Amino acid sequence: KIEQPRWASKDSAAGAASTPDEKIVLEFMDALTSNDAAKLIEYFAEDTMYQNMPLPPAYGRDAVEQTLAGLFTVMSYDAVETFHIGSSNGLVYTERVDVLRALPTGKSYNVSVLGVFQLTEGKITGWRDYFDLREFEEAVDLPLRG
Amino acid sequence: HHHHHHTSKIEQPRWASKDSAAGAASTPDEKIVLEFMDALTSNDAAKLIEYFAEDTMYQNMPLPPAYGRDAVEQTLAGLFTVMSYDAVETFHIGSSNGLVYTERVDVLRALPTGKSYNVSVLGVFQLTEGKITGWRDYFDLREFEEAVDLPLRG
Ligand SMILES: [K+]
Ligand SMILES: [K+]
Ligand code: NI
Ligand code: NI
Repeated sequence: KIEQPRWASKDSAAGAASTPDEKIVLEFMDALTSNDAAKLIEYFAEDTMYQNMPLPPAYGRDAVEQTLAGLFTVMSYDAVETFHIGSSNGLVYTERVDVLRALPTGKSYNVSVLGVFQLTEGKITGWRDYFDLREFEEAVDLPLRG
Repeated sequence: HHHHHHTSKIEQPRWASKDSAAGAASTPDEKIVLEFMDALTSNDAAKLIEYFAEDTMYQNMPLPPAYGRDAVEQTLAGLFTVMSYDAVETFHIGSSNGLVYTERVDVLRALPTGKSYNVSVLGVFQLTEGKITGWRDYFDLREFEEAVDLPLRG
């Protein structure tokens, strides 16, 4: 389960994809729990990028896929609850909670995230997740930045 | 007391759609937010809280939320005690369903240390009747703290 924060909009539509791009992203999200870089990479354009901002950016489609793969080595998504999704000028935004589990220790933690996606022809030409890395490491005892 | 350590210039990221347009206010609420951003460099909580509704909240997600206008101002004012906005740059602004989104860079100075850092922020704003009923900034707190030696957590 994921209880929904008091501050989450009570507009019934703020959770639902409103546009094509948004449907995609929501699906991509749904596909994240596959924990499969090779599968996930599909949503991406050739000319793309990716970054969990506390960590370094990955440019180009195969870097992106490779970063994904390496992450999936120590951790796995158990759940993605997306509270708000919105869009303007070709970028899509998601406020969600990712339930991530750390493979080495088995502990999981509910990470508060706000991501931006850049799409071009339904192709993810960009993906950037903003969150606090430290409280995650501390929770599941899995360091990722020295 | 330490001298003021060298502000770092704001870089246009490889991914920041030049374009912009994409960084311009396309809607009324957006123009409001863009204006609120402008106000932040005033480092004046009194100026800022007048953008808020009574039913409102404020949270830097690595830090505790403030609910209610009264708690919001205490938070804002408290931050301005140890910290100061030198600049804010918004690459991407957008909006749907009553929420505005800003992908921006915050240039902050730690008052006690004189040191400066550029925080990569993605923040979301909820508005109502033209007033901020919610404000949440997402970023990594540790990389900021270490950069300028201002531990804030707890
Ligand atoms: K929506
Ligand atoms: K815009
Ligand atoms: Ni000292
Ligand atoms: Ni000094």
